[PDB]
Amino acid sequence: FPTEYFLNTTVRLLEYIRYRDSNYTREERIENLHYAYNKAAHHFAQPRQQQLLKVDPKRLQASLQTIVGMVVYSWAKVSKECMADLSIHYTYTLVLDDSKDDPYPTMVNYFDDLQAGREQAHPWWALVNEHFPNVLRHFGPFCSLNLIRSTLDFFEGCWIEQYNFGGFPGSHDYPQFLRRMNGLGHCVGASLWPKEQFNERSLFLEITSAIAQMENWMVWVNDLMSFYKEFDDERDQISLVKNYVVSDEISLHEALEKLTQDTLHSSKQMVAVFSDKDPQVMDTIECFMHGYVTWHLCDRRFRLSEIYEKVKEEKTEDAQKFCKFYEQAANVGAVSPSEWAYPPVAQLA
Amino acid sequence: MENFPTEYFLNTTVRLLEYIRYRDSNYTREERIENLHYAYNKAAHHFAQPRQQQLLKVDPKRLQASLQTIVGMVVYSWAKVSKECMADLSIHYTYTLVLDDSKDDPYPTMVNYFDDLQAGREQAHPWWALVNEHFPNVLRHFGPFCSLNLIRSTLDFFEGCWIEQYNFGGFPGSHDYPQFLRRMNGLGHCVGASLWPKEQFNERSLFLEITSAIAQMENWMVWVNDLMSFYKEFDDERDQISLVKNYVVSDEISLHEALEKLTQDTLHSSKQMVAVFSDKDPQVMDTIECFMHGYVTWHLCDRRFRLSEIYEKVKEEKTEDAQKFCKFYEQAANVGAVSPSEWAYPPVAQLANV
Repeated sequence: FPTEYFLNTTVRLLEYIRYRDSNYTREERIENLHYAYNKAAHHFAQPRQQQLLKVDPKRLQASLQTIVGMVVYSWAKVSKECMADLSIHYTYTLVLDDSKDDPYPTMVNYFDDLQAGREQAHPWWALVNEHFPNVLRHFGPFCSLNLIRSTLDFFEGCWIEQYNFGGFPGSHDYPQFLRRMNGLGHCVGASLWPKEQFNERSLFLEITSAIAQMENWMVWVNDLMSFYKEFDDERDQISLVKNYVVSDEISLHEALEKLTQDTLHSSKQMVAVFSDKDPQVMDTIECFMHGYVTWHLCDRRFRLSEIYEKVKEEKTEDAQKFCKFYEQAANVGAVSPSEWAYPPVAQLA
Repeated sequence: MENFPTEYFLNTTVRLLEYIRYRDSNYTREERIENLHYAYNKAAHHFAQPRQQQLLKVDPKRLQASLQTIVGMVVYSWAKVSKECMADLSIHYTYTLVLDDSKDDPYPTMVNYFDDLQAGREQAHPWWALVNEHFPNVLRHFGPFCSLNLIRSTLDFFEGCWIEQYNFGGFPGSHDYPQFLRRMNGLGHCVGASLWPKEQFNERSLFLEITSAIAQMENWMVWVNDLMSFYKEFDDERDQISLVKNYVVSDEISLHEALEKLTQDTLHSSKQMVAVFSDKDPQVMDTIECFMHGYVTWHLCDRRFRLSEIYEKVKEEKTEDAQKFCKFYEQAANVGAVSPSEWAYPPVAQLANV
């Protein structure tokens, strides 16, 4: 694992986005983490949700905790209710990402049932659409449209992913098409602007620009941070990086390099465009980038904890700034689940 | 008025037509006329019904002209699908083109979009009421996967038109904006996925090919449309936004440097289309190839793009690129230059009046 560059890329990333301390205290996090987890936990524990959502309890439990953490840490400026409803929604998506059930049969009459107002045949659709208003009530019409499309796109993305296809060699457009497809980019980018805080019309241009730019920043940062939990214990898996290799016929290094260039360029442009815009907008954007990063560093799912010791006692200009940031993370990001994730969904169910 | 890069334009177009192998086909003029009239006739009767005439606010002449340009585009590019499929897709793409004529804020009509959708109540925006009501006639020709693609792309397109009412070319420095917008309103996945009727293709057996075609066709189709349109938009002080114009504003580069980017992308895209599908399933490569040829012919033949003006200005020039252009142009004209009196009749308005 080329930690040398993995650590260089990472440093520049936090430097570009202006990584630093927030007035978001550890106590405030625990307060939010628990509120979001608690509402979401009661939701998934209901009989109907338990029945239609075929998920291994331990998996549902772990997915819910990872998501609540992602939301509470990145959507730092929205209400607790908004954090909770968004946690339920993104937990549905992470659960669909892991499903192995063929969609085809249940999508045969999708449109006619949609148009007729009949419950969808695919159970995931039946639950998500029934719950969707709980999320949409926090946004104006434009932002709501963006969340709906993004989730529909994401559904197709998971469909395509079940084929574990990295694309034909020479199909240069496939990698990013698939990533964008299941990256929930416009869902994340639009869910950052609750109508109780932002006026969708007054800031139409700002929000639309955020969605456009945040879509790529978010997916790319997630790919870079996930390069470890993936390059290590893979599984014939496909990924943006593993697809660049197969489709653009390049080396794993050339690929990971291409990603690094985009993530940095994307970070650079985020700052340039929004630094002089509405302070509230910039603030939400900055809080998301930093929180999203804190989330990757802290959450076990990405095992960035292992990438610690191997460099905690070194003397580099990168591997040394790595811990500085890493520790700032833990200083407020390292929180024991026992402090918020309880009781277990299974117990409530 | 500056100066249209005629030389450069001529060169790119010629390089374009070669990379895709622009050449004659067994699709005859008489066959085109049968399809043109068939597609137009069903669509014309469709838009002439009272409900459609009432909910679809469009100037009659504009609608007449839009339908004719769309029927031509579909008949020439979706050459391998049935007459019915050609007719139903003609209606769909005419709805999309017509929405571009509206200046009305969608906001008020989208406030309750999701709840009305989930509950099965007719949508408040008149465009959605007509489009969704007609959609099954288009979807019946495709399996579940391709259908999902058409539904998403049309939803993306609706948002794309919403965004365009702001005539926003992007914030200086917002590099991701241009392609975000062009992709939002390009209907790429609608086109790409509509090329595979279930009567001629098995969705599940060709999943990987279709998905790949969708991914690659999306970019080829919009970039080619941008390049072939570059001429008509060049002096259009009325049209303020486009992929190239937005590159200028968002990337902070010259129109020429922006046109260079579109060119590299279009040419590069064409080469990869051929390199990927040349050794794939026969029917797939045929549909793909015919779409690229039909699509290019359409641009060369439809008055909309005024390419006939570039032809005229250089039909006597002894330059190499020019020789090739006029030749290709003449090819297109030989099979695609058909008088509307031969297929587009009677007028939509006449049928609506009856």
